[PDB]
Amino acid sequence: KAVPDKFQGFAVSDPKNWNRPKLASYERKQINPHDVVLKNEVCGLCYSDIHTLSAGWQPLQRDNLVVGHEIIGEVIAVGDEVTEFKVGDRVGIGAASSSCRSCQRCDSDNEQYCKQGAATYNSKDVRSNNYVTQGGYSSHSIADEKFVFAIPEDLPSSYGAPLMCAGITVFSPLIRNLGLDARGKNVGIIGIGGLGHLALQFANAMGANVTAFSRSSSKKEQAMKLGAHDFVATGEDKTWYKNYDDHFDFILNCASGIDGLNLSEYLSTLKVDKKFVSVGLPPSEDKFEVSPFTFLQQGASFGSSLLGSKTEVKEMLNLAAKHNVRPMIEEVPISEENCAKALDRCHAGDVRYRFVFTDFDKAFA
Amino acid sequence: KAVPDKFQGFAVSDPKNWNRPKLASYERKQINPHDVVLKNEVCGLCYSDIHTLSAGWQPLQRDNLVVGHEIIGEVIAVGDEVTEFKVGDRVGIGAASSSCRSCQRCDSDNEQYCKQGAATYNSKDVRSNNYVTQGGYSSHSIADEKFVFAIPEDLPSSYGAPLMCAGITVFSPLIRNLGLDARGKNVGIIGIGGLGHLALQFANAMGANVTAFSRSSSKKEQAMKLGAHDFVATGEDKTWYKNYDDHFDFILNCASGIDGLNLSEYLSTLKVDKKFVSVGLPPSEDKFEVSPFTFLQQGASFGSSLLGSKTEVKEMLNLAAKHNVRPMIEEVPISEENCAKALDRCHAGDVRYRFVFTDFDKAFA
Ligand SMILES: NC(=O)C1=CN([C@@H]2O[C@H](COP(=O)(O)OP(=O)(O)OC[C@H]3O[C@@H](n4cnc5c(N)ncnc54)[C@H](OP(=O)(O)O)[C@@H]3O)[C@@H](O)[C@H]2O)C=CC1
Ligand SMILES: [Mg+2]
Ligand SMILES: [Zn+2]
Ligand SMILES: [Zn+2]
Ligand SMILES: [Zn+2]
Repeated sequence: KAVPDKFQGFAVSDPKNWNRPKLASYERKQINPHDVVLKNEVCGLCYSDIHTLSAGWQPLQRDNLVVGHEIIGEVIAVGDEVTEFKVGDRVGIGAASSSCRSCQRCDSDNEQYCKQGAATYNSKDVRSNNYVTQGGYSSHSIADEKFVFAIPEDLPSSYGAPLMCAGITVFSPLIRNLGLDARGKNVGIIGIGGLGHLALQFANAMGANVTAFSRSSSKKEQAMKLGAHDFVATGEDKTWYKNYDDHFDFILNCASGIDGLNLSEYLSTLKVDKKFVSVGLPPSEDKFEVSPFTFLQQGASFGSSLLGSKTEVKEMLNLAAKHNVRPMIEEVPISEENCAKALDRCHAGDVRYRFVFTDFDKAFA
Repeated sequence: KAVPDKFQGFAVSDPKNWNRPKLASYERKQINPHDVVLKNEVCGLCYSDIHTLSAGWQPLQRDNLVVGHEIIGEVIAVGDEVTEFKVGDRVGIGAASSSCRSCQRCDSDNEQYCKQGAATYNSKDVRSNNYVTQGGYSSHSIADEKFVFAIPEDLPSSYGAPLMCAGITVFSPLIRNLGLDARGKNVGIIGIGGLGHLALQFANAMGANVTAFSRSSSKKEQAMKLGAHDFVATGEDKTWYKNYDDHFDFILNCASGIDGLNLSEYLSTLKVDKKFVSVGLPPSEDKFEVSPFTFLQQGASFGSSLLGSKTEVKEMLNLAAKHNVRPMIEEVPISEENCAKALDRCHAGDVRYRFVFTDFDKAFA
């Protein structure tokens, strides 16, 4: 009665039908002693959802897979061991949903890097009898309390939602590599989508000197408004990197692909011993290419970063409220039709800058 | 009259004869205000000498090329603006010999990364009328003051010479990534050869917990003698990484072939947000693919390091003195025959662990 045995969600079984999710009922994950159960209110559309649904990284790990991992909802139940939340709290869930609670990472604000971590969707939870996790395009969500985040009362759910993944995912590497105060440091942000448009704002808020990089200049005016001090359209200014020798303290890639992205040219603009970090994750088949030479010129490193920690989520929300960092969203009532539309438009790149699904009651009640 | 108009060296003009250098005379570089002129005493045999002589990655940039860049010698002359060295001083030269003196990198302990820098051999020196630089298999050497290092009296020349390249090449990434006091830190050193044998000793001297890696156990007893605290034979213990979860603060690849490395195994043993760095690899311009997924689970990074700074060299030498860090060398009177024998063996891996050419007074007029 409090929690139904089955949840409802918009689901896909075949990657050929990645853009045609359909209403499905499915057995819920067990509620473990540290678990929190939400009645979902909103969910953002992350390009990770599309990569997952299209099997561009790996095959779908279950039938009727429900994606979505920028979730805001209300607590309707908690396990007996939950200490951090109570029924009626409005909270958020991002891209990871549980960890082992018994490793050093779990106890030192690296729980998103737990070796036995379970993603919010498409992932086997070994703590829940190998339940393959179900996401947030759904009436309800379950996550371990370490992966459920308090939402400030003044942040409306729709704007709060993309911060649960896009936000924390770009905030984590910026604070880790630049410090909270990034004054004097130059930061490049590649790929001005969901993640990138938030990275511009967060980097600007930290005091950094921000260069926005995009394949074209169509997003220039908005990027400038979002906190970029500098804009480069790499498809138009083909030799841009020649003016940026020894310039960047850090480069953060937020692009969904490898299409217009010459990694060597980016590395050539880093200062000595600085990092290029890709939070962007193209399909598994697609890679960047780059010679030992250009690594050698700079002592530059290439790497990636995954999500962020709960400590970091709290810091990020504080900073966001402080400097008015908010995602630019387009709200869409959840439905088979609207999810199809929104997935297709997101794939087409037609969005400024994040779709957020809303009005869950009309769908699931 | 102080400096001879011509120097003598064992030189090659055809990469087909990479391993059979012949005595030859050549006009010296002009002596610039910050230049230092050495009468050479010893020169270590570095593997990059074989890379260069064989032209495997870059063609010979002059006729009668003289390689060798692990030089110890005695100052016979200085340009009018030198202040740090006086005639009679016993000094050393590594793999870079000059830099622009007018960029941030030169200004800030990164002169080895100067964009207009000149290698100790086979490099056009834009400051010296495009003279193609000549190395230390020779009677004399000329280098810029910032690339000439004072040798402490307690360091014999033959033992000091490999510190000028191998030593700094491995010490720089250690100090840059572990800090100079690396107590409590775990470091992995891959490839126990010319470079790795010094890397073990430096890492141990800095206070680190050192794991030595090689394909077989053949170098294990030696690695243990050189400062390794434990050893992994990756061809014998194929699942070794299972016992090193979340272990390493840094991993340094000491010229082990990246193709022959299973990078993913090493990366899976790093702590969060750490680096796998490679040194001593040929500066090939051939591309190779990189994927963010390779690094994602650890927030890891991959990159390179090139030589090191004079500041770092000074620290390295003090450390070597305090802790008795010293290469294991096989001394070889310089001659055509001995150069051939040593080049052949060094190419083979058949040296324990560095050849040092000696007795220059008998070879040279
Ligand atoms: N590391 C992590 O933990 C997380 C990673 N991600 C990943 O981050 C990436 C971005 O996600 P999100 O911001 O939602 O995606 P969006 O589609 O919202 O934005 C992606 C941006 O990439 C650029 N782009 C689009 N197609 C290509 C292509 N073929 N090649 C290169 N660039 C392209 C566009 O920027 P422009 O028009 O400026 O060129 C676009 O705005 C995805 O790969 C996603 O899987 C997401 C969440 C977390
Ligand atoms: Mg003077
Ligand atoms: Zn993801
Ligand atoms: Zn854990
Ligand atoms: Zn310079």
